[PDB]
Amino acid sequence: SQSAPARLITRYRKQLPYINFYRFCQLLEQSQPDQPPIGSGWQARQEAVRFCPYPGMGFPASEIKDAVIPEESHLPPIVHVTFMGLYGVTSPLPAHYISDIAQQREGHEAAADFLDIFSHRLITQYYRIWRKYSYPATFEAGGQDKTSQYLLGLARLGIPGCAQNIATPVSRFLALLPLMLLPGRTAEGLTSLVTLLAPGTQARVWHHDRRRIPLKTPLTMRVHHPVSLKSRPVMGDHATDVNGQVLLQLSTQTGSEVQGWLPGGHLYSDLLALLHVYLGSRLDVRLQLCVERSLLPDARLSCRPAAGSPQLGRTAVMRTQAKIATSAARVMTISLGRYQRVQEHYQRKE
Amino acid sequence: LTLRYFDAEMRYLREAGKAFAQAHPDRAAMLDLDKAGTPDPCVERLFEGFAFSMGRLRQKIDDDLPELTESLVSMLWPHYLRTIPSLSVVALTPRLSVMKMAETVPAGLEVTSRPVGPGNTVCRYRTTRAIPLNPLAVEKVVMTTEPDGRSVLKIGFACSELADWSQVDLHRLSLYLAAEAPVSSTLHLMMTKRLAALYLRLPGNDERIRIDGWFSPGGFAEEDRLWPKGDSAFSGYQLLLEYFTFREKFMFVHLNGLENVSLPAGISGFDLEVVLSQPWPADLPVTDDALCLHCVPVINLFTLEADPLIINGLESEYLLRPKRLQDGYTEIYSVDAVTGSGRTGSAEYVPFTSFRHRGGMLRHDAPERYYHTRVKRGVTGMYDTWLILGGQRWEADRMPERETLSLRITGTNGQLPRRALQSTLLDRCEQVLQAPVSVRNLCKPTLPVYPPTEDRFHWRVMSHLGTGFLNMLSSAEVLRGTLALYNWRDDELNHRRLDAILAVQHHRIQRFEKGFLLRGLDVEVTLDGNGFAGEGDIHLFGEMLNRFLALYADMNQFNQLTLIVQPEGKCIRWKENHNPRLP
Amino acid sequence: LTLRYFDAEMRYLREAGKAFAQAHPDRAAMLDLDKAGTPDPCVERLFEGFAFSMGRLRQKIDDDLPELTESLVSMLWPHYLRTIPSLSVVALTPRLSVMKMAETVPAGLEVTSRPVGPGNTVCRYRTTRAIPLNPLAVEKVVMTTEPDGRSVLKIGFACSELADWSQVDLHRLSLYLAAEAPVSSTLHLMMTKRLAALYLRLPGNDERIRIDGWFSPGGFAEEDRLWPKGDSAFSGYQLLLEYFTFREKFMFVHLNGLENVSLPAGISGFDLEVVLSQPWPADLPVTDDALCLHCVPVINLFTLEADPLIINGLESEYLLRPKRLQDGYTEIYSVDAVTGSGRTGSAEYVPFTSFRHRGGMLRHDAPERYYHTRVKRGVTGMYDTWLILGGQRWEADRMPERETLSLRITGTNGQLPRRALQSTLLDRCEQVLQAPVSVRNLCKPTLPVYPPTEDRFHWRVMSHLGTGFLNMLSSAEVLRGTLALYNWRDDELNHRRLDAILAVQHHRIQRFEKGFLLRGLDVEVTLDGNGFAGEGDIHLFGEMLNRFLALYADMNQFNQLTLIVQPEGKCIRWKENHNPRLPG
Amino acid sequence: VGEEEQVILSVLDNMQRILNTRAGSLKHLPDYGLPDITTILQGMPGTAHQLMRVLSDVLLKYEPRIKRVDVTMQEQTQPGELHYVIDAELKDAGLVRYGTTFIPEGRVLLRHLKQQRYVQT
Repeated sequence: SQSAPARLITRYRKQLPYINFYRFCQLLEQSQPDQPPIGSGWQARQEAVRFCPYPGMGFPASEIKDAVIPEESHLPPIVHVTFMGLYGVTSPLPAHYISDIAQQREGHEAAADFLDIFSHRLITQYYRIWRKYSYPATFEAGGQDKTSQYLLGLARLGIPGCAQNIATPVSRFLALLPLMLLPGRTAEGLTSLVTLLAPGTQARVWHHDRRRIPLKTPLTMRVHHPVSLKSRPVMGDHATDVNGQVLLQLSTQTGSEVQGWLPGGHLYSDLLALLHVYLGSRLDVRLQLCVERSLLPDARLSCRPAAGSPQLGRTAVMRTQAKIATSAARVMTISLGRYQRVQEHYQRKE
Repeated sequence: LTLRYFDAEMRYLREAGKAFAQAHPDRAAMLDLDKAGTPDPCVERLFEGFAFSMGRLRQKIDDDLPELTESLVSMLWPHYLRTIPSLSVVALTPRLSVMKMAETVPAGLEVTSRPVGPGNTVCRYRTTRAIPLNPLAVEKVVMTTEPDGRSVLKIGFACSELADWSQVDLHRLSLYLAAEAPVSSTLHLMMTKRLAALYLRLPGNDERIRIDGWFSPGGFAEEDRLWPKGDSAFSGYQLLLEYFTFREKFMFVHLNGLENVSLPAGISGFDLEVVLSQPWPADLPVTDDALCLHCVPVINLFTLEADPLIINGLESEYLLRPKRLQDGYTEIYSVDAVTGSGRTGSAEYVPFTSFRHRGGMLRHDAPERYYHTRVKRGVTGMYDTWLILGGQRWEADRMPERETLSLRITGTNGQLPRRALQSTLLDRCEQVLQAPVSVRNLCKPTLPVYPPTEDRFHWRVMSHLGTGFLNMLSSAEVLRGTLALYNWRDDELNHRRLDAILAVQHHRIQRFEKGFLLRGLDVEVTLDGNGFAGEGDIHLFGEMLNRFLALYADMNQFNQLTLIVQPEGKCIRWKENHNPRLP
Repeated sequence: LTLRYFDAEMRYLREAGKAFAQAHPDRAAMLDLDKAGTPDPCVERLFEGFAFSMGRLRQKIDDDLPELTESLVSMLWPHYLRTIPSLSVVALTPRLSVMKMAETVPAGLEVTSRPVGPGNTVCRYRTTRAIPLNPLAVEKVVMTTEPDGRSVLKIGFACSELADWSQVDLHRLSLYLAAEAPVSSTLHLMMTKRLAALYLRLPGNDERIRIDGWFSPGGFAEEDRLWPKGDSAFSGYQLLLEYFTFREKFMFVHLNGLENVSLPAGISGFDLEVVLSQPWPADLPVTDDALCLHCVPVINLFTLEADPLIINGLESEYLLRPKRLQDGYTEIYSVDAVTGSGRTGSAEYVPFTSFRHRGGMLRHDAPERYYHTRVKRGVTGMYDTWLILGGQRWEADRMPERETLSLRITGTNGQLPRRALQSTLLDRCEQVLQAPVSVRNLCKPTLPVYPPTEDRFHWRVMSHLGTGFLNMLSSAEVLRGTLALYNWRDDELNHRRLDAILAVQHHRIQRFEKGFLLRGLDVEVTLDGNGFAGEGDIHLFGEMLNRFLALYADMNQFNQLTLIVQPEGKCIRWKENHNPRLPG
Repeated sequence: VGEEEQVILSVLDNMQRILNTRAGSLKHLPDYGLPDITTILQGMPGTAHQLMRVLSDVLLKYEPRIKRVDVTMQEQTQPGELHYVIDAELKDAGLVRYGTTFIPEGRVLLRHLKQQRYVQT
């Protein structure tokens, strides 16, 4: 752009004798990042790019102290550091091209532009290795889940192609990466799942609960004569299934976080980070908070009725101090059903 | 392509110079060259070629970055798949003077001594697990409808009056469906009609043959894109993939002991009445080329063992041998596998085990004379590979005095298309072929085929795949993947096959003695590409054994597939797939 | 050097001569190399050797980053490019005259140190670790042999406020001792087999407590050898031996009894405490190797300090050495905390792993923050010298020489002579500590553990650990999937301890108290192998106590641990009170 | 013979550069150049023969454009002091497409270059 020398070399022209080129060419792409002249498409179309006046220097890395940018011939790069910069330069010129320049004379000053056509395109990709291609520590590449670094060093957890149904898009690996890797596990990681997403919030997990109904279609409290069997089922009409509906409580103190844990705030964040990320169909997670006396509205109109079920919070009209309580429930993170029906056909005779 | 990145730079240099010799100050001298005109071999050949190497190699590496840690599918090992030979078709075999005989045919029959080509040679190649045969072949295969209108088939009255069938034991005599399955409902119906068989009634009037033990028919192995789907469903293949056609499970086809209520002169009946309740379409014709007796597959696997010209120095020898550097083998022939060597100095120096055998930490707990194989690619223009390989502790001892190291080297050959082979029998077994054997070469062979390495996605997308990670999947996640990754002969027929799929969702099964967090899923779709109820069961059948495998890292996982046949249909298959414990 | 440089050139010469020329007949229909011949000028000779000399250095830079990105991305799951400091157990003794409400306030401490090498001295990290009380006394105990193999201690002291000071913290004084290798582990093995302690009272000085309402057990292990692997199955935010060490987290058998002493009156404490079930084996010396108060072993941590220096350009690399690093401090630790005085934001710093997404996707009020370093060598005399690089859209444009910059960093010291010394000088821990103390360097300081994983082929297995699934099937896994973390020290003792035979998997159902079906599994590990270690009875006990805590592998599992020896007489089970609230 | 002049000029420049580069001098290519030790100049070993071969070899390796080649050395003992010049006469043919020389017929043009060798003090 016109703006890139106009931002860099016209304003901040005091560090050019002591500038790092790796720093410099980074700040070039940060200078025009929106539709950048993307350096990967260099393999056909350096025409209409207008890159920096680096070539002709013969420099090693971060040696760029010379800095001359014209404005007129529709291209910045016109640099020939003469008698220095012998970057691989070994021998004199051959016979026919000296006769083309006649005779290694001041016409070489208009010939080095052609002659440096290779060293133009080489130090491009030499930089491209160092900063974007295979170095970047996932810290220079530093993208917004776009970089091939992220897609390589993230897919080992096992999310390629699965961009379906992820509302807050896949970026919160950054804590969960070792913890999502040990298989069939665990209990501890859910506390980290809280600690990332909101500070100051403390929690404990109880391993089992008295889960109830599931209502069964044969009632069987009348005996059979023809087919009456015993072994396991001792019950009446409702059953309790303990077996994997683990239970969580939370501990905050700041009403911002408390109204950050309203239905509306950050409650939907954990609801996403479970049901497609870490648990899926293993379990069901029951939620609860225990806080102080009341932070409560009134019974008015259309849509904020439910803190789940419970509603209180105007009976305190009198007392000057308070007490703690438990807050409410939030439902299991579930995914279930029956689809409808019964079938017609069969598998195989072997 | 190698020519692709070549063609990038061939554009690039000219588009550089057209901006230069126009107005830019190298037109002080080279405008005098291009007005006079310089498409020179002096300048334009060599200098473009000089830029072309760097526009090839560094460009091609940095475009893709084929990192080293992508070589760990090696320790997962299905990955011998990356060079699949030509599917030589099922071969055929006639009678040989049927009189009191029972054939006994070992495998390893080299065939096709005839088909040399223009720049092509004769290809010798092997069979896989040849079968003792029994001399009889009925020659009329006729659809016949009943007075009650039910299309039935023909009797076994071929060679019963000539041979000692009391001496010949008839159990499980297979037959792969012949060239009427090109009507691509023939193998569909005729197999799925045998999902609904009834018994048999034959008139022969020859008190010779009273057996049981009805066989597996077949004819799946025509296909080879449905086939790798059934391949990785038995991770457990680790030795059986080494000739790689695995005819041990036979692609399950059963009919049980089918009882001949055999009848006297004139009376008969070979019913399959349950599917035969719906007999053939009028556009399903009959043809006397459902002739299927001795259909045995061969693959394009050639053999040799080159000269031990080894070793001096270090591991960098990679076996360019004059049997392969023989010219007709130079041009096309390559190497598939390298087995069984390391017999120099003593009888046991560095056997070919330790390249794969070690799979963990106690490397210092390892005795000496051990091994590793590394690999490469080869020549630009072909799929060639080269194998720098060496020892583990004796090269750390540095004595190149080990010479008589053996070689067991298998390989195959490339070609050019528009081939059509020349079928002959090359070799005959001793004292068994009373008369010789003709070869019919039932269909056309396929090509060599190679996996997609052309994508960091489509390379690492399998590196995920083989896990217990299926926790939520939908129909976008399946049709996109990785069913495409098992499809390397990628046809528009195949494109019509995969793209049927529409809707996938999960629900949760809860029958119990005790709790049983269980589940089971549902998908089946449109009636066109994989639309025959034969192939609607067959391509289904390759899928189910995949779907059973990835089941659980915890016992709360449980799969059963119901499947909605057409937009108007219904089907379930499975039985509940209770894996034994898999943490 | 120049050989593989020249090897690159001569590879490329033959490549571009024949493999890149003659293998393209369709582009031999567009470019010829051979039949055109050489040009007249010296124009081929320069440009082949120029273009290929460029690919030389490009080859060489390509031969760098597989040693770098592989070294870095494999630091994200595991955290094992570190080192370990040295350590040895601390013992302290206050003045007995100052016992009058001698409640230990273990907040701010020191270590004691020693001149070493070129006059170098030590500053180990102190413990701030909790000690509730100093004791009354430990006495010169005698393992008093009895009709049932019993062998008693003796403790007791009275100059103080023991109706009120013991009223503070007798209660869960989960307070141990330590001893030697065949010796203490034997007493662990009896801690699972203690009888009623029928005569339960300390002798000598119960004039002033007069009340025994509280019961206080003990328990301890050698916290150097095994405990890294138990301190290796956890999350990604904890210090190596600064989390696990000072945290009361360990699996210690603090078996606590309740029995009233039966004694003659006038005996201020009866001298049996030690009722047991087993014959105490002989060929074992008896002594007072039983210390009441002695704090945990602790390591080197300095608190390194320097000047914040802000230059635009310094952010790319700067690789600073602080002041006293140059004064002979041979090592630092990684970067602890960065702050400073900025302009818009006064100070904003977030570590790069825990980045809370301005550049990610949470996008609310947690700004652009970089904090990231390497440890990359190039060092004249060591193998690590590097300082950070972190830089994004902050204000280095208008303030190139000013930013929020103020740091925190600790350190250690590596290049040191092999001297096993006493922690003698700098006894000035005692400054909070209204009573002065005594200082006992109790055991040998170790060596700093920095031979990590050395060659690359092992990090392949370290990456295999994920997809190659859990080492809990067939015991080829538990052979292999056992870390070489023990092999970092390379005790051949431990190398013989890895003689593990086939684990056999089962499952079951346990009925609960309140009558519910609960899932159980059943591993069946077989030891098989005698001359496992010194004592099977010692080692398998102290070894199962390790290995069962490393059995966190699901959430709704009642555990399973049944150790089966070779059929040499017995089979040892393990189970705990795994409850809807808490595991046992 | 403008093309011939261009080829002779090209060869002269190339020859001068190679002569200047002493054989060992160029680090990148130790092979490049001609061995022309001062000692050879000081005194005559029958140097003409060996020098001719050395030159021929370098030319063959270094300049592929030349086809027909003939090198003759005339040693002038008469020169003394920093002198004792060697006359190098190079007869040449151009392989190049024009190839205007004796063996490449092209136009028949035997190009030649004459140089004198000196010693470094």
